[PDB]
Amino acid sequence: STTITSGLKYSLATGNWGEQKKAMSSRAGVSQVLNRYTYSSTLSHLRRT
Amino acid sequence: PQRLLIPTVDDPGIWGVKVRLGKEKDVVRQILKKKLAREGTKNPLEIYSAFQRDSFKGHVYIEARKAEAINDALKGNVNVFSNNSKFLVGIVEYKDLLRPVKSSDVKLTRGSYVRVKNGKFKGDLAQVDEVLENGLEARLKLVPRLDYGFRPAQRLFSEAEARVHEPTIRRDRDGFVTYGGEEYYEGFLYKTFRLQNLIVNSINPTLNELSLFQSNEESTTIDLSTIADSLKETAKNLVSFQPGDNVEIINGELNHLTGTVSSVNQSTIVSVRLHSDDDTINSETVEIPTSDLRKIFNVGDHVRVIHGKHTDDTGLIVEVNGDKVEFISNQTKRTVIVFSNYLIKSTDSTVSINESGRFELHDLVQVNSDLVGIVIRAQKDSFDVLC
Amino acid sequence: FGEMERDCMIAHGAAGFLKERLMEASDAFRVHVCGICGLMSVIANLKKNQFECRSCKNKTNIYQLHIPYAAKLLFQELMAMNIAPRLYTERSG
Amino acid sequence: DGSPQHIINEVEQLLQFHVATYMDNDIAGQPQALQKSGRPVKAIRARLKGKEGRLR
Amino acid sequence: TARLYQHSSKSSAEYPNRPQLAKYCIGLAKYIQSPLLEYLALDESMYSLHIHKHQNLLPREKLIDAVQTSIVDIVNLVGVDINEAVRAPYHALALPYVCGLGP
Amino acid sequence: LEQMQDELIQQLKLQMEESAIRDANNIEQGKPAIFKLKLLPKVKDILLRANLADSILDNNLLASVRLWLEPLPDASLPAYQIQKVLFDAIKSLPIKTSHLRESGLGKVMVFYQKSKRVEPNLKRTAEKLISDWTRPIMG
Amino acid sequence: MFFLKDLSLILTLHPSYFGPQMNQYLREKLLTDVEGTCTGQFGYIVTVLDGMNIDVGKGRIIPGSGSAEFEVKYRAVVWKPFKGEVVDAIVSNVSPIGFFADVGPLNVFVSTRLIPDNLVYNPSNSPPAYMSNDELITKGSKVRLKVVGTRTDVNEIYAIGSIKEDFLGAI
Amino acid sequence: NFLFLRSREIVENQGVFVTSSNRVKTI
Amino acid sequence: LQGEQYQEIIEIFGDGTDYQWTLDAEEEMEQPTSLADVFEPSELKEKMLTDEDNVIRVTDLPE
Amino acid sequence: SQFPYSSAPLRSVKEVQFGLLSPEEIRAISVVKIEYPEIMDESRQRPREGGLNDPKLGSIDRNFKCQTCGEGMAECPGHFGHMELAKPVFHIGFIPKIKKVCECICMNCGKLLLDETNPTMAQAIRIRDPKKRFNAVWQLCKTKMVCEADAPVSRGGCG
Amino acid sequence: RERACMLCGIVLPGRVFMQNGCPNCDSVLNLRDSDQATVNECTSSSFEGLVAVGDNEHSWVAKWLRVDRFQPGLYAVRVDGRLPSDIVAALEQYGVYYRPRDGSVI
Amino acid sequence: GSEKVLIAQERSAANIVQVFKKAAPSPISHVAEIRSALEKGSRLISTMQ
Ligand SMILES: [Zn+2]
Ligand SMILES: [Zn+2]
Ligand SMILES: [Zn+2]
Ligand SMILES: [Zn+2]
Repeated sequence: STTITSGLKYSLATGNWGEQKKAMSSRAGVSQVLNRYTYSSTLSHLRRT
Repeated sequence: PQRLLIPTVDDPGIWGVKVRLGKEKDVVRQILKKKLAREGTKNPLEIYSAFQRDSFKGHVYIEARKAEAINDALKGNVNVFSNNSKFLVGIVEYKDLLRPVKSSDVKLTRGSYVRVKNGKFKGDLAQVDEVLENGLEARLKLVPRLDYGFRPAQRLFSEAEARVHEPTIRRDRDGFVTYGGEEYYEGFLYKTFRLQNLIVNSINPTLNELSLFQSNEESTTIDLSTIADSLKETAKNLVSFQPGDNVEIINGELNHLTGTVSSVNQSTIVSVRLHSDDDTINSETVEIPTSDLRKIFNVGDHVRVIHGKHTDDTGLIVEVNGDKVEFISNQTKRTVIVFSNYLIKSTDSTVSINESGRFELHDLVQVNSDLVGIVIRAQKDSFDVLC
Repeated sequence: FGEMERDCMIAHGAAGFLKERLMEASDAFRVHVCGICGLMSVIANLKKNQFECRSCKNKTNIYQLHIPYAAKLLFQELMAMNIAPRLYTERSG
Repeated sequence: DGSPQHIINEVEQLLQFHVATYMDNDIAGQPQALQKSGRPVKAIRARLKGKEGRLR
Repeated sequence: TARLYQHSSKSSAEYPNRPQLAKYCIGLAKYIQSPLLEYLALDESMYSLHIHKHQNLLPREKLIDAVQTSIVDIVNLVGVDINEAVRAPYHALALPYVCGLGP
Repeated sequence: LEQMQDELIQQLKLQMEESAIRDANNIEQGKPAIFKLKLLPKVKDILLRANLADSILDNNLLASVRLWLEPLPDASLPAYQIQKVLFDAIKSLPIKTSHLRESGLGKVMVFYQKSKRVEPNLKRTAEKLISDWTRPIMG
Repeated sequence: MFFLKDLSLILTLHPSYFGPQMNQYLREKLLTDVEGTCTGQFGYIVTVLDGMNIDVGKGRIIPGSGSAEFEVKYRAVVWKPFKGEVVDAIVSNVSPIGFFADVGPLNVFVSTRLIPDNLVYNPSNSPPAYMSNDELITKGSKVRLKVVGTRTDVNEIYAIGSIKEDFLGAI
Repeated sequence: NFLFLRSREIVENQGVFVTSSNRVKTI
Repeated sequence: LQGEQYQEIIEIFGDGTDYQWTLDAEEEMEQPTSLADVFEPSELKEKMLTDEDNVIRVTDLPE
Repeated sequence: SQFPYSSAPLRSVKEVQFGLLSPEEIRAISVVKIEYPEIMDESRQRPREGGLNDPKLGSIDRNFKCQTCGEGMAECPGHFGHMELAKPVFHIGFIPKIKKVCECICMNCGKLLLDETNPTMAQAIRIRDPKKRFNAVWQLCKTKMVCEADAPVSRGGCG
Repeated sequence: RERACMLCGIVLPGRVFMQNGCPNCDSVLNLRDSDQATVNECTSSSFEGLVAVGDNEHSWVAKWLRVDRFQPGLYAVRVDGRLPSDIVAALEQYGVYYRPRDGSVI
Repeated sequence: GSEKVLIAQERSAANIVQVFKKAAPSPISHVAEIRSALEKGSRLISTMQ
């Protein structure tokens, strides 16, 4: 059960979308820390491409 | 015979295949079982032999004649990697793949003096009283390390002190005493130790332990053959050469010739330019093995001790008595006689005294109950104090 | 104090300010070089007042330099790659 | 101990690879040396080049 | 003797798992039990003891000879047990200083 | 052309035999063997030339090679340079069974293989060369 | 052996001495810092010739420290022993390990292993000496010795002599 | 009352010389 | 193998007797107690294992 | 004035001479030989002597002084050690130059494939810059694909 | 637990050697009819180089290891320990020459 | 304990033919490109030119 759990948690925590041992060549920045400076900034961050 | 059995061109070929580490013997057993099971069938495993060697990790060698036979033998196995990592062994390698190993010494000799790898007597010199026929263990003669009720210093087992501190001593014979489950024979412990607990080469003996062991033999160090061999080993291994060293040749057609080391390659080939009355000979460089070179030490040269009690001591050569050379020391300012094997011509001392003693330079120390001084110069053996 | 600031200081012509910025206000270091081999292999012991280059076997022809610590590190890394940068305090032509 | 030429070639080629990658880990035409974390090894050559290198 | 014993490697070999202050206390206790044997244990460092105000004016050989004569006289006035000397080297330190004998 | 090379190789053979005799006498006279070392550069240059191998085999220079490799009666081995150069030359030339029969170098090769004062690298090379020379006889 | 050599010295002067008497002050500083010193490369510098007319040139201001650096060239008398040289000496001390002689500023130690055997050390003699039937070498006695080895120190030179060959010993 | 002065000019005993505190003045 | 080519192999390589005596001499010279060579003379004098030591022990006189 | 006094004279760099390090020089300037792969002795402080963290190589700890120079962390420049290779290996930065040099000389006699007899070769040798000289010599000797044991008289080649 | 029979070189479990003996060497060793001491002196658990042989007649390895006249199975290139002097004399009585597989003799 | 947001990633549509003009320094003048993706899962499978 640790495989899927650790993989999902790592990819969501660091933003590298892939396996942990293939961090290079993986698409980075997919997951980001939510911007909570003000309400409008959070709303803008949740609708970003 | 043995020589006639060397392989020919028509002999069966040998293939090597990479496998997962630690599964080589498992693959060998699986191959043998498959061959036995398919033996006597319509499609028997058309191979001849298969084996592996411990040193050649990850390789299993099969003697056969066809690549399809190798594929059939490897078919149905999981330790074989995905790719067909098979290669044709050269015929010359056939003898080397099966040549024996660890043939340096015939056996451990009873009565020899050895060092202990681990245990409570880790590093203590021990005599091999008995060699077990299994070869994995051996009964040894040691100096006991007991407190009688972090290890106590080695000391001959004293029956009176042992009884005073522990009156439960046992007796089985005359001179053979068992105390605390340990068998001591005439004051020396006799305990079996595994082969993995002993060093049988590069053994460094001390005269203190030698005397403590040979005192019961009614003569101080009567046995000196293994000791002489150890001396030869220490003399041979301790020699290290540098360019410009004046050396003399012991063997070969060029025996009793002097020369200067020009360049050093690896640790066994030394290029030397020889010196002689003929000019045309002095302009030639000869590469000579180090095993037939002896250093030449001229009187009045700065020399530094390589190894021994006088390690890092320097001085000027005064008397050259062949093997043993005498030189006036620099720190103690007294003559010291050390073998030429322990001297290197080092024109500059620049001795560092760090990591030695308790005091450094410029330390205000108390000489005695009345005199107090400061350190001006430190030595490997003493200190110089201005009071 | 990046490269563009260094170029501006060169344009102003202030060599002393540039030297002070890059040495005194930063990693300044003192090394000893053999006067023969030119390498930073001198085993200097200041308290005992003895200097010695083992390769050349000399005790006298030895000088000291003030160079940035990064320069010392660069020369040592070059020596780690079998390249020998030799620093000499006199020209030869 | 014992000298199968295939084993000698393999081990000496491994030594050559290690020595080469210790000084240059961007040799085109072969895979880089990797750490246990998966990142490439920072060879001595990489220390000296770029904006963040020694010189710049 | 206690100060010199706390630094001697003889104590370290004798007591490998003990503090320096323990060695100092052991030296004090042994000095109380037997000052002569403790003074013998100094071996060479006994010559560095403050014996006389102008002890350094004499040559080293003369001072060493004087110390040897004094210790031989005292130990011969005392007497040495051969059996105990064999049993324990500590009591055997006094054996070489007996008249007629030597190291 | 080829006959000139044969004449030169025969002259080299005579020089090598004379140098070996002189060095043996000098050792018997209490002097080091120097003539072999003096002649070594020219012998090395001649042997390194590949196109002269056929003429060497025509003149059976391997007999003098074995004579140099033969240990002197004082139980002293030849100079390591001579042994190394001769081993390299032996490797560099296509020695056949007929040439070995003419020269009888197999005896000295076996002696080198069995001896222990010989360098271990030379020991391995001697084993390899002996195996290679036994290869054609058995197939 | 004594020699004449052309030597050079680097002299650094603090700005507080930048006065009209700069040159003479540099001269006395050079004399105090060179006369009597001992350098292993050259030996012992005993005197400087023309000590009051030495050219000092123009001093260069060290950038960032203000002090001026002067290059002073001068001719001086230098004495240096050489390996395998026979020189006269005067014995300064007698000891069982050997005797110490003086060759100018250099003090030479000769061990017993480099002394002829017939010159047995006599500690009962007043003063103690290394004496033979026809030879007696004590403190203050002229001796002719050959220097065998020289030891280089920071600012000192240690030499070893011998009298074991002919035309040596007492003179 | 003893002070252990060291000076780079003095060569003897690496410039170390003992001088009583009563015979020196502060610089 | 076969006898005639076995004889040919013997002819080419020899039985070794052409240099068996050389090998015997080499092995004889390969093979060879004095406590002076065993340990440094300073250590021997420290441990009291020299000729002066035996003379003193034998001599009937106070040391 | 922030550096402790050193009696060596203070001078400034006037020339930087480059080059390669000979194995003799590497052995000479070294202070210890590195042979044990274990970094730590027994994981009980005091790193193993002869290992990659030998105390003779230098000190990076405040309370530990270098065993070679005796200076502190702020003054010790670090000292080199050397490691003997069982078999020689290529320097990764010089492989193309090694290949060019192999193309320029003969692999048996160890001599150049061209001589000063050729006017173009003499013209190339006449130039001063080492890099351009090597480039010209390589451009000429590249075409020469056979060693000559005789003059194109013996030129020293092996043929 | 497996041991290598010193004489023929086969490798089988020590309990197998004790219960049934060596299938090849029983004509000269009587390993089954021998006590544990003799089993150890002729079968050693310390060895090296596991070898599996399929066809003794045509395998050059078997001829090189002198096991081409024995039962196919597990064999060891090198076996620690040699035959005892009394067993050596007993085998020499039978007319069979013993060549050690310990590698120290070659 | 940290709030992470997934940033939407823009990609070219699959299963559509794209025709491109290659630059002059090439033997190819025009290229027809298509990337295939199964409907179930919408995962990239293969590309064809
Ligand atoms: Zn240098
Ligand atoms: Zn340091
Ligand atoms: Zn050529
Ligand atoms: Zn069997």
